[PDB]
Amino acid sequence: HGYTDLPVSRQKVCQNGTVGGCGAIQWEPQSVEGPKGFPASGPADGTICSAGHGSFAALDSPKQPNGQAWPTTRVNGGQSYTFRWQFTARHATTDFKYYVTKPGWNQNHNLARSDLNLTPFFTVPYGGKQPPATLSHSGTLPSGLSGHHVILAVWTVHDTGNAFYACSDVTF
Amino acid sequence: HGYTDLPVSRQKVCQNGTVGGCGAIQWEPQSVEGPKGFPASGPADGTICSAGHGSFAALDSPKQPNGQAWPTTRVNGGQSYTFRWQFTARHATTDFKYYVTKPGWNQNHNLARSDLNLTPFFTVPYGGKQPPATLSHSGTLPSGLSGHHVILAVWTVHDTGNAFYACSDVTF
Ligand SMILES: [Cu+2]
Ligand SMILES: [Cu+2]
Ligand SMILES: [Cu+2]
Repeated sequence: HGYTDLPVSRQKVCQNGTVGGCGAIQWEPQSVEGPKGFPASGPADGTICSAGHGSFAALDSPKQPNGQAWPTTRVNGGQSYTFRWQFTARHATTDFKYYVTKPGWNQNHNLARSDLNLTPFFTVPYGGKQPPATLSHSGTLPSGLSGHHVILAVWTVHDTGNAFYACSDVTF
Repeated sequence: HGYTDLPVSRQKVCQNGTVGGCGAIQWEPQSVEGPKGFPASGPADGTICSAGHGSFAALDSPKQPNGQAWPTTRVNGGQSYTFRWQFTARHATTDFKYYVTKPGWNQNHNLARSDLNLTPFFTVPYGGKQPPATLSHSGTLPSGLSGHHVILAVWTVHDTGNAFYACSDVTF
């Protein structure tokens, strides 16, 4: 159980007071768990950011619950960046993978595989080890992007069929 | 790292003073480690009880180093028995399997697959968990046997290619 707080994920902006109206997620931003094996398996298109949980469907919407744009973290393409997770349960881990949207992605529907560059821009094989409660690691942000984009962080848990999914809105 | 002390294994009778002349094993009865996947893979025939270690070859001999019979533990066929391991390192574990020799096995050469009933008489799937430093579990001894037999205990370590092998001489 955990989420990304750098770049801050939708579940965390719902918990932290930045976005109102998100429903159940606001009490448990750590809980966005779904099947592993993205993109071949894992949550269905349009339910990626909620990991398939109907109770967390606000996270999949292209807008925050009030219809305004999601808040974004400003980032610089091609620059190193600290990606950070906060965990409430530090499970043995297979890997962390980070994906970005493609130029021209559909910003007006729920995020889907067709919006994403499905080769991760940053991968951390983790060898079955247990992360610290706050894990910070450096990766290089993708180049060639401008404007609103989504970074999808996927944490795959060792000796399970599960992964945690965290969509973060960024501006390149 | 570990060995069986019930029924007492060859490496432990070498360490405990019961059998002299065994070489390096007497200082490290916990160390009889070889490839997993017995019987299809694992130590070669004639090196099973040493797990393939030339330095522990005394364990594979049909006699103790002085040429006398190995000491044996008297057991009753068809009766429940406490099998016990002592560990010096409590690794995450896949399983424990226990095998017995067949009637008419070749008592005059180094133990081989052809001497063994290769369906274990007792198996403990362990789910990747770490055993306690002393693990005792109950299994039913095979029936239909008399005289000198060998019980082979195999401890397979999770997320490795390795297992620990321990041959014990018994009398049915
Ligand atoms: Cu968890
Ligand atoms: Cu494991
Ligand atoms: Cu060990």
